Amino acid sequence: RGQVFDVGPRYTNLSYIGEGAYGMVCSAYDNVNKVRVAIKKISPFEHQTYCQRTLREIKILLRFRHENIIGINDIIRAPTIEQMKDVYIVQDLMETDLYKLLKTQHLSNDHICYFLYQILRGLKYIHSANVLHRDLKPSNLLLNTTCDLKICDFGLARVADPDHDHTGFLTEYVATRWYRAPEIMLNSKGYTKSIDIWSVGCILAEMLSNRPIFPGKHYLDQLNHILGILGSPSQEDLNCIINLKARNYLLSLPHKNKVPWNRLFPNADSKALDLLDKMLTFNPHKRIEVEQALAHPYLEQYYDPSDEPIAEAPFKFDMELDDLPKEKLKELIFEETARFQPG
Ligand SMILES: O=c1ccoc2cc(O)cc(O)c12
Repeated sequence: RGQVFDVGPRYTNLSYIGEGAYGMVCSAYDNVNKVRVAIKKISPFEHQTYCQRTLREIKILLRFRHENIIGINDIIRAPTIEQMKDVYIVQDLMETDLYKLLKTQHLSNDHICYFLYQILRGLKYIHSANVLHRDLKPSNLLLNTTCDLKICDFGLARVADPDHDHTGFLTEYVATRWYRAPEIMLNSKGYTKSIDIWSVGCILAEMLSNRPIFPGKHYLDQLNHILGILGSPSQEDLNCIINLKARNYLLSLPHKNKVPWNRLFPNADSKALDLLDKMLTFNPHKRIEVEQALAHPYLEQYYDPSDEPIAEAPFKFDMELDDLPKEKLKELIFEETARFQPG
């Protein structure tokens, strides 16, 4: 989605950055703030899925205000719904992301520590709003040249719903395979906060070695990669999987002993590995919570709960947007973007 790039007179001296899952991304000079910013041209109005994700992201990002979550500084669009055919989203310029950094750069322990702190600080706010991100991974963590980290891509986000999380074995799932918690493949729809903690643990492992820890090649391969490192689940953890197809799949597998974290990550700080172990815990009920992770000894130099804000306005709104005709989705996008119009 990119050809014309008409961002009015405020933004000039445009440079192409790339394509995304919505359209085209450029940098531009903000003649009001006198800084270079990122601008995304979104052309979603042809497909239900793009419109749903666009509405979801705009609604969430306009409600959230946090240093470790990307914000929206401005939205440019036509003054009427009839003329609205693109939407331009203006954001702070972030020169890289963790995916790109990990392909070429070794991270010092101090950087791993700082990045993890920022991820968890942002996630604390998201979770305090009763929101689940559900697609945390290196490419959804933006960084600027001073190492400020901001979480992005709320296209798969949902309101937490633990009472309706249960599903059968092998239920289809959308979020990126390598960062899926084991329970997704067994009995979970990904409607609890523990699914995001698993993804952070995978990101931590990837920061330690520059390689994905569980690079499954297919849906069930993801689970087998996890079990190849964690070892076979204990009787106690298996008794928490009540659905027979999932239980009996696990019981059919050969016994595997746990691979020690220090053999996988021989150069890692021992406190980092202790926290990694608690994030990559098989049983989601025993898995560490975001605030316990912030309080872990590994992060003691940064931990400051009074400087780790929570949301004022937790979500009870609709982020499913599934039973809405495209006409109403377009109208809702128009209404959500109205605050940036001169009027
Ligand atoms: O460079 C970027 C590439 C894609 O997504 C972004 C999102 C932002 O909010 C800020 C950015 O600079 C980028």
